[PDB]
Amino acid sequence: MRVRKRQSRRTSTKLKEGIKKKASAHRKKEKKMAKK
Amino acid sequence: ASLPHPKIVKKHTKKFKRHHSDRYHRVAENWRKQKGIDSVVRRRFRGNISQPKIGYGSNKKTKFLSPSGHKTFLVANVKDLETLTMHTKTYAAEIAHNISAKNRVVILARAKALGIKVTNPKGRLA
Amino acid sequence: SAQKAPKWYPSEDVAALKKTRKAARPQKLRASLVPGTVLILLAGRFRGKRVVYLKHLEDNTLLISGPFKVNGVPLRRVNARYVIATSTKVSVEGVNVEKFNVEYFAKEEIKAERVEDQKVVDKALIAEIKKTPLLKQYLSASFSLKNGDKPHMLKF
Amino acid sequence: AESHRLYVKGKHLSYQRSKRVNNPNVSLIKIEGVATPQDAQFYLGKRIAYVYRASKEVRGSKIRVMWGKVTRTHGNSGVVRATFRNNLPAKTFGASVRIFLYPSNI
Amino acid sequence: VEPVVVIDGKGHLVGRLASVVAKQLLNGQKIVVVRAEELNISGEFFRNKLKYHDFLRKATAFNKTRGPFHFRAPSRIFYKALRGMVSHKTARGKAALERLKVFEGIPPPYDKKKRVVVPQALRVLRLKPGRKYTTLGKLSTSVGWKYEDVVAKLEAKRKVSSAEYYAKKRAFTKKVASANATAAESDVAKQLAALGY
RNA sequence: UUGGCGGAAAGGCCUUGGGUGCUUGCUGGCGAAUUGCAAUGUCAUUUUGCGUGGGGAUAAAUCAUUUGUAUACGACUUAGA
RNA sequence: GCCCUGAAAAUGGAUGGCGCUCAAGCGUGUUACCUAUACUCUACCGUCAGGGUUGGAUGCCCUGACGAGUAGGCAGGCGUGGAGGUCAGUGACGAAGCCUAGACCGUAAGGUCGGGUCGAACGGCCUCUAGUGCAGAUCUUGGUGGUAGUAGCAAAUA
RNA sequence: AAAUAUGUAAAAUGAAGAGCUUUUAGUGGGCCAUUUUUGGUAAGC
RNA sequence: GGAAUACUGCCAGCUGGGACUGAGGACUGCGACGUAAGUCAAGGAUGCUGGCAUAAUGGUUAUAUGCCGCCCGUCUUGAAA
Repeated sequence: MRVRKRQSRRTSTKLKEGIKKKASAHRKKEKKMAKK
Repeated sequence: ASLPHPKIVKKHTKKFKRHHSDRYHRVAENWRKQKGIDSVVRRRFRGNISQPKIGYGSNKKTKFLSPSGHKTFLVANVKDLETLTMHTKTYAAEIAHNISAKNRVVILARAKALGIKVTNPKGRLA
Repeated sequence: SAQKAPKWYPSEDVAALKKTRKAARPQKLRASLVPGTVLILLAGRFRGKRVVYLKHLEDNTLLISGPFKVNGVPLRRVNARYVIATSTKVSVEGVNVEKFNVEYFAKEEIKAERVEDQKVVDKALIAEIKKTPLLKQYLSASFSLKNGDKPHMLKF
Repeated sequence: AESHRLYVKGKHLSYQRSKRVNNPNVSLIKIEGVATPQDAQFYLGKRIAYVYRASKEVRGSKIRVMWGKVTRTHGNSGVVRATFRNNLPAKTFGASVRIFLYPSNI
Repeated sequence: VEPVVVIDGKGHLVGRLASVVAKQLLNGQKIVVVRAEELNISGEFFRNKLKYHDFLRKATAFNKTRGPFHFRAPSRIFYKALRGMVSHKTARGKAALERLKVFEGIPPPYDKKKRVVVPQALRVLRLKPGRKYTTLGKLSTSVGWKYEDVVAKLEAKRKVSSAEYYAKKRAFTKKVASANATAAESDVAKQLAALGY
């Protein structure tokens, strides 16, 4: 019954904003490759 | 018995004390504006001291009035006192701090004769 | 001089007030206040007493009586906003309360005029009260709120 | 009788507030037996007293009163807003207040 | 409306009861919770035990006597759930927590007082049938509480005495009901029934 | 006052007998006013003192000295009418 | 569609916490409710603007709208040393200064009064003039704290 | 041929200040994002 | 075949409770009701009544409680450290 560590669901601001930037870049590349 | 006046409202009775005057003895309470570009007091962040401004200015009808409804006029002698002879509903006399006791008694008698209110009739009274 | 005289002084002419458009029209009581109604006093030295409402005075007060012999509340005036008007009523046809007014209650021991007027009014009030059962006991009793009583839902 | 009460019991809950700023000029009052704003409408304008005790006797009494009135309803559960002549102290959160039946419209 | 409210904690969901108690205490009501060993938690016993073991592993590394104190008793588990819902580091929160008592079983003097329930926290009224749930006594004993048997024996003794009291009360109630049934035909009975009593 | 019962934190529950009051179960007779048209309009219970009359019981600990199963100092542990 | 797997280490910890399971989760619909220096209405302060004013005009009256701010710009004020004029100003029956759990005026710079202490000078107004206003400069000079009755006064045999 | 998206010239809506000539101060970096576009990477770009 | 009701909208329809405000200060205006006299809710609050007259209201101060509030200045870079 050695319960192991559990991953935190508390989201960090750095990760949240990085994910926002990743999504924006993903959409822009989707548009460009759909054009190509 | 002064002229009738509206009830006197003070918008800010608390003294405007300088920032950190409580913290440092070398900083007096006399109001000074903070001039640093990063001053949170200057930038008006929440929870800091209030600062003097014209909006706090008092109503022009009840400005300078005592609760009795008179403006204070400093008198040094009977000639100064007699200037208020006609304006006894608007002005009350305050005897100057440096008048002697024997001149204060004369001034008080003259003011009582003229029906002039005196703001400090108890100074230097035996 | 300690202070230089001002070159201008405010005038001492006490100007008169303007003509005011505020007439004093007679008070309109709520519907539940009709003479003969039993009403519960909500404040004063007689708070909780159940008295009888006689007539509406000129200073907008209400003339009430216990009657004094039933519960010890004399001929008095009360404010209408400090009572609860109950649904029980008694006829006041045989009661003559046209001699009671603000000058009657002017204050400026206990006066014999008030004693005798109390007796006279109590006579007819008692005669009318003795018609319906338990009403005298009701007037003798005092009112209070019990545990669980909800005044917004109680019918008075 | 054993009851002489001519008032309704209430509790002083808190000041009017947002999540992070309170307004001490308004008190929220929970009146016993009142569970909806419609019922709370009965008590609007009624006088309310906070009655407390002090060691020092003042003008022939050790009992002191803070007076106020019920102004409007608050929320969906019968809480009311009240205003007192002097704002109620904050230590009285959870203390008892008296809501009188006057000025009466019944 | 009572000066003290005694809640029988049996068959209540821990968090909903804790929320109710916290609001009542903050609003100024004295509360005594009895039978904390009979409180319920929704979810499987293994799941709630896992959550407690996570709590158990949390501790201050350089000095364990400083870290979170893991209380094992059911009354203390409930108290923890309540203190989490009070602002306990303020004077107002401390005064609120001073208005609460929590017990295992029903000791004196509360064993002869009326016990109430909190319907918005009752398992039978809240949980959907078929949902697994956990009992606080079993959870506490599995994590290290050592008085489950003593409390059970004392509660059995209390139930025996309470059953005797209820038998006597039932007899007296029957006698009084008969005495009132013989008076249903009187004039006062008719008048009271006309008035609704 | 009789007789029980309760140890979970019992400190409370029940019962016996006599005395003493009240009783709104029913009918009567006197009082209330002037707090002046509201003002908590003062009725609860914690503690601490002082005065009376009703009783009760007549110690220790510490320092200082002393031991070393103890000991940086404290502390600890022994002994001494 | 929801659910499980779809890899992740190393002090004890995080949907913010408690906790929540016909939710206090997810999708959706309908209402009610809470509260910003925002919006509406009112009072008051100031700025600006537009009307009127031959009977303090640097004013007075009426009306309307506005009010964030670094550099910078413009204006109105507060305080200090000394100079010309004036108040035939204050004063040993107490000037100045200092202290004050006391009082009042001003949005403020500041001003005024009472009480105490004290002992010889000092102010209001109109003007002139400048060595004229401090929290900082590892600022200058002087004074004084905490550290602290702490470190230490254990070579030289006694 | 409805207009995504800019110019010229003349109806809508709004506006009490506009044009010219002399003058004076401070200023002389950029970071983040949307949109379009050209060139790219395993992917970022 | 005949209605009713719902829903949405309109009323220069009626009526009850609550809260905040009372700026201005002779008259002048626009109206309303009246044969008129005049009255009115029509260019901003008046009437009646009570208690107290002092620490009662209020000020100041010390604290307590609820919420809020990071230590100032300089200097750098968008910016922060």
